[PDB]
Amino acid sequence: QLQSRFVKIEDETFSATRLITKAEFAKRTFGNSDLETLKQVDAMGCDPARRQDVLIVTGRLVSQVKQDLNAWISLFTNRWEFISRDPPGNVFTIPGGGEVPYKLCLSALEPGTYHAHTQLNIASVGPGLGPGMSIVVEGEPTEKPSAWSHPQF
Ligand SMILES: [Cu+2]
Repeated sequence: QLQSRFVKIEDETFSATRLITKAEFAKRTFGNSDLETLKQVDAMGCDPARRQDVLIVTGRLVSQVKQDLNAWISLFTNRWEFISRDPPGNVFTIPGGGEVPYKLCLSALEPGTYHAHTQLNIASVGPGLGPGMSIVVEGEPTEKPSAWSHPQF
C-alpha cells in the first residue's frame, strides 16, 4: 500500500480528467503563448471555470498518531506548476489524531497522460500517496524562461 500509516490521505477528488496546457490556453484566449501572456493567465489565479489548464485536487489528511506532525503536500506525476495550496505554509501542522482539509490548485504545463496522486510528506517520516487518477493534458508545450545568465548589460 502507498498510504502512510501515520497520516492517511482520504476523500481525494480531482476536478477534471482532461485539460489543456497553460500555453494552449494562452494561445486560444490571447492569441499567443509568450512569457508575458502566460503572466496574464497567471493573473486569473485558481479559476478552472475560466482556465482550461487548471486542476483542483481536494481531500482530507487524517492523523493516526498521538502527537502533532509537520508536513507538506505536493502532486506526484516541471510538467505541472502550483497555483495555490491550502493549508498555505511551506510546512503545516497536522494535529495529533485530527484532520486537515487540503486543496491543491495546479496549472498543467506540458502535454501528456499523467497518473496523478496527492503526495504527502511527513517531516522525519516519509511519503504517503493517495489513490491515483489518470489525467490527459493536450496542447502545445509551455515554454520556460532560459537558464542562461550574464552580468547586467
Ligand atoms: Cu499512479
